[PDB]
Amino acid sequence: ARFRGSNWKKSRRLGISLSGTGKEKRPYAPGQHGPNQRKKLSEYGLQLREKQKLRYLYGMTERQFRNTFDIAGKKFGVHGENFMILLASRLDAVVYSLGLARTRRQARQLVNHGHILVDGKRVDIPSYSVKPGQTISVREKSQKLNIIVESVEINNFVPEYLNFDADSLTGTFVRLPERSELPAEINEQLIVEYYSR
Amino acid sequence: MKQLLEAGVHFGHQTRRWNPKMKKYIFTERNGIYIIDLQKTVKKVDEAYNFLKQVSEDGGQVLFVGTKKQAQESVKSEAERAGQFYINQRWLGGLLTNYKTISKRIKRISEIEKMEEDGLFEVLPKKEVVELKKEYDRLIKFLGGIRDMKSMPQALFVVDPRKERNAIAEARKLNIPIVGIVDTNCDPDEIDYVIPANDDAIRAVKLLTAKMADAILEGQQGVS
Amino acid sequence: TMTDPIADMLTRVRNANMVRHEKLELPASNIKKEIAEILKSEGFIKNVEYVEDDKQGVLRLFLKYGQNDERVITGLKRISKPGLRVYAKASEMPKVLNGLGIALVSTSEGVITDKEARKRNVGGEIIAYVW
Amino acid sequence: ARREEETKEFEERVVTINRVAKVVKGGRRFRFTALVVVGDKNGRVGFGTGKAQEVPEAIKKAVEAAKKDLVVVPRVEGTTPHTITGRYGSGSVFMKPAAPGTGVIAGGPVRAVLELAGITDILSKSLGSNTPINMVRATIDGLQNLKNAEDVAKLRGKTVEELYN
RNA sequence: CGUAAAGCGCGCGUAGGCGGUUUUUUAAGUCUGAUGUGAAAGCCCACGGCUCAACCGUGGAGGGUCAUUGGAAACUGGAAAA
Repeated sequence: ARFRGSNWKKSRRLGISLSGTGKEKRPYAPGQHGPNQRKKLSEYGLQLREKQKLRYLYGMTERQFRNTFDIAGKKFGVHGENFMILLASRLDAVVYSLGLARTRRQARQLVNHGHILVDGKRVDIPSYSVKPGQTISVREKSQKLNIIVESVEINNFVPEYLNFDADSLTGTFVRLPERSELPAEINEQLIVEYYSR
Repeated sequence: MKQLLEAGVHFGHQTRRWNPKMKKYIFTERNGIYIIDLQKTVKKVDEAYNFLKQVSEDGGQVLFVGTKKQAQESVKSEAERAGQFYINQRWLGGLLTNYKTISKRIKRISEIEKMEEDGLFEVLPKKEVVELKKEYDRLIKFLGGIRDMKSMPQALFVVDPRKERNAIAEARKLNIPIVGIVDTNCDPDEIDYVIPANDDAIRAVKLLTAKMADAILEGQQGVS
Repeated sequence: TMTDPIADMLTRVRNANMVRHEKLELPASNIKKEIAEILKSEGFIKNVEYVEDDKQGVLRLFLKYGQNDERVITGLKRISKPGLRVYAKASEMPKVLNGLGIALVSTSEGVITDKEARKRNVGGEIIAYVW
Repeated sequence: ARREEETKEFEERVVTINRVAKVVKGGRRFRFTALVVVGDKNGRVGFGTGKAQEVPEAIKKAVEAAKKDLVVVPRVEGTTPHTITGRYGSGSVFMKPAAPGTGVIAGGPVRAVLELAGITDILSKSLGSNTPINMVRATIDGLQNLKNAEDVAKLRGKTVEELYN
């Protein structure tokens, strides 16, 4: 159940733009009782709401999310940062954060397809962990269909830890990022507390 | 200030019970009663005289308690001499930690009194006039003539701790300069500025209120 | 009968801090003076002065206090006590209070602070924390 | 009081409420209550409490007494210097510093406390009683008896950087 | 362990447990260093390959109240003197 939901109503609950899709009715909250006053917030609701607010980003699920979290439990330096960058050093992110889409899911159906070529090689899984000293490309066969270069043309953005060749559709990963290099910034402390109890 | 022949005047304290904190002050007990020693006392008078004088250098404000008897005649007197506000009796609940009321208090004074101008006494019937007259007299009485503390104190002077231990603790919440006379049978370290000398004797207290009235007055006619 | 001297020294010490009078008296011993020098080297003490008569003691100490009279330690105790003696290696030793206080310890080469015992990579039989 | 200052930033924050009764013959007169902590989350915090016939009255009065009692709370590196145990009236408590990146780990009340004194990464387990009040009084008792390297090496004749946490 | 469960009714004393001070010695305890051993797989760390992961391998560290052996003497211990 990686993705079959509306995914707008969620962002209607939390107070963030994406995902999805697009951007009135957002001042409300969902449901019959939705528009009115509701419960207050416990501390649990805050760290939790933070969790889902990072979970539906990548569309993923919890048992994968934890296992990520505690492979960040190995390495040195701070923790939550490493969880963020390792969560956005993934394949969907390095696709859309390079600007080859309008949302995060477009990248997922782009890569289950196998359209992209991690180091010139077919791969069907968005759960790959992208690394530096790499390229990324588009199965040159298919670098001209309706979707892609419709999306490639506009310069949505670029981070300086990503390079890009709009003529080539060739990205290549450059430097270890941080949240100050990655938009859609967060708090980490609240979410790491959630995996205490 | 002080001289040792002014300390040949001070003698003795009460002998019922005595803080073991304060043997250091004692010279030696004789005739059945405790004395304080005097050579230290002059140093402490210099230091404290100098301090309160400094508080008057900055344009200071100071309080005088006389709720203890055989003092009060010198309390309003030496206070009114120095030109600083005073008390010599009842310390009702809060005057240093219940600020929010004192406004209403002295404002009650300035309120009721002026109406004696525009027609108050025996223009309204027996029932109110008799009430207000007594309210005014008791008001000034158990207050005193103080109407003037408009910015709350930043230092205090006092007749005796062990009676007004309550009021000085109300200072202790306000972490202020406290200074005053020290009977040897009172809390010593409850004050930072001791004056280890007798309190009962008329000439002692007159002398200390006199010189401290003088130090204050100097510091106030000191460029403030 | 005194099962333990550590209790004598550290208890007269604490009882002397809670009351805050400077000087203090006690029968002497070899280890007591050694460690007392360490405490003087800590800064937890002003000074000491040995004195002698029939036969032990009295190791006289003068304690130390701030100008605002705050007690310079907060706490104290031994560890290695009778019945259950205890020891520790040079690597295994504790760094009390992440680094502030100390942990007195005996060595094959003398009684010292813990720091010199980990630098030297010589452990020994611990005596007391203090902090 | 002692010395409320209304000048720093502030973030009131609530811990509990009870409905508390005094029975007089006939009815049952009762008076809602609440505890509060107030800090700048930049080096200052303290509790405050009060009682009233109604909440907003109670909490506000609590806050007026709240600012009036404070502790400086020596903090270092977005962290407390070291570990202690607080104790007051069987509401014991235990803290410890942390490798950063953790976030404060503790129970509800104490979380609201240290989250309001601007401490970031620290470890604890409450202990003894679970009652909200003396828990907190444990906390601030320990923080009141707490020191940093400058607080100490001043006293001892020597000086830091031959000694440091 | 005053009152909340919890100090035998109190004593004599065995076995055992604990032990004042100084000096000298001893080296069992202790500390340290080394030699051997503590199977492999596994756990944890680093790496590489199965498209990634799981997984597999590699190599590391790790682990004994362990035996053998050379050193230190403040402390516990044994022997001797005061």
